[PDB]
Amino acid sequence: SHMYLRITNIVESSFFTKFIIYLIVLNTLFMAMEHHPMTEEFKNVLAIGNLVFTGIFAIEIILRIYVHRISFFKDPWSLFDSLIVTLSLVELFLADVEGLSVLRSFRLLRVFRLVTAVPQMRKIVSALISVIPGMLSVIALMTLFFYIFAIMATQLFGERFPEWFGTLGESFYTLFQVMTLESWSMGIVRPLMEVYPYAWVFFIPFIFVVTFVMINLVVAICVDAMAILNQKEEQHIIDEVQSHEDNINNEIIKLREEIVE
Amino acid sequence: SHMYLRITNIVESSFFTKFIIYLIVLNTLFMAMEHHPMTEEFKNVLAIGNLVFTGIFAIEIILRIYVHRISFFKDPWSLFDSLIVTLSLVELFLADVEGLSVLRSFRLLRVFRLVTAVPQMRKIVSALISVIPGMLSVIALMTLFFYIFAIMATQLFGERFPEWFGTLGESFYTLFQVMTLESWSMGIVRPLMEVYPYAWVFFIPFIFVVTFVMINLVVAICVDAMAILNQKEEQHIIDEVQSHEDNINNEIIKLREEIVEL
Repeated sequence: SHMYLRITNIVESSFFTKFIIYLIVLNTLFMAMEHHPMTEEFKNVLAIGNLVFTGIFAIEIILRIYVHRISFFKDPWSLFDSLIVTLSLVELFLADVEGLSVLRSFRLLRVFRLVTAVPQMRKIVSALISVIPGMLSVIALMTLFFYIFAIMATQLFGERFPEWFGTLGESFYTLFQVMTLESWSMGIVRPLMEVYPYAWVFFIPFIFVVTFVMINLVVAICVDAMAILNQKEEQHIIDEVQSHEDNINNEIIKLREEIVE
Repeated sequence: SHMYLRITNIVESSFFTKFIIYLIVLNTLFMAMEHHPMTEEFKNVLAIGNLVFTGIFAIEIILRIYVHRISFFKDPWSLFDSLIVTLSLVELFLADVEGLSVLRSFRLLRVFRLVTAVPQMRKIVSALISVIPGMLSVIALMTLFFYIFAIMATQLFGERFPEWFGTLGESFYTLFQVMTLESWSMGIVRPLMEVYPYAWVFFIPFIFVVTFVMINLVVAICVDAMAILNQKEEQHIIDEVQSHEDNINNEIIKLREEIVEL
């Protein structure tokens, strides 16, 4: 009845969203302080207060899901929000067994709401993400190069040196260490060159290849930031050229009308 | 009368600005040539010299302020200079006590005038800082990312390892170490993989977040420079269009005068 109208104008009110933003900031400030060597009982009270906070989010998403049943599951930010609140609810009733603390690892996810609640942050995050579909090709190529050099390295240097290059699921990790140019000389290559004295032939071309890709992956973004200004400049030129086209045509019509007399 | 006139002559004189410049240079050299332990008495001599220098700037900060009354406080540079000289004279009153090592720092803070006094350096620094308004939103987003990952990182790795991640006031520092790529493998992550086997999942996407935003920040500055150059290139072409019209509209008027003959 009129209660539906009350929902319809208080749910979509600005004050409600503002109060939820203040409450999320208070959640993060409350959960913020925890020095680990503590041994004090308010830790338990922390979990107590955590319970209270969780309930509020639950009612909020119910009071968000009642308005839209169809349109709510487009606009994919609210889907991500519902997934976070859902996993926070799922941790609440069920504890872990032993040594499988994954469940507890879900209840730290609730920090990320600070991205998906403030609207200005959502706008600037969309403005950041808006470049990557015109850049996905180079990412696929660099992943392909990691796969190729990983399968070469894990069978060249695999009898000896088992912890770095032994399997494949850690040879990816060692090649990602060598990509960012951290300790590839005093900690990776020069101990290999005491056993396999031609190892540099594998790692010195690699430092070339990926780093070429990296600077090209910068320059593409620079081009994508300099397509817009050139289009606006083209439009500002076209406007004045059209105005000069508009200027002479009236006196062309004057030359037309000064024929009959 | 004569007095205010001659003060106005000496203040805006080009010799006096250069005199202040060479004074700050010589004070900076006089504090610069301190080889530290000295094994001698002459440090007292040096302290005597410091007294002299303070008094000179004291006279200078009286002298300017005799001229203007409102034209100074609508200038952030002379505010900054007056603040620095005031803090040094506050140190001149009180004592550098050994139980409180704060007050040496205000004495050392005198060096930053060597930027603000040279007008060319003021011009170049003001040319630098003209970019960062309008670049502030990305910096606010980066601060938000640090706060999120620090909260998320304290309560996972903080149970053991109490000196890299023991509280927020050092976990922030360790995440700033992992940001600028220095020793994140052989000093941070790989001695965490002896205990927690799945630690890489927290630190490898972090490198994919912050680094991305960083180069995006660089691209912002590049955009800005080209924009100013385009504000030249868009103008001049349009000006030639004006020179394209003013001739032809002359002879168009020639069609307006022949009709009386027709």
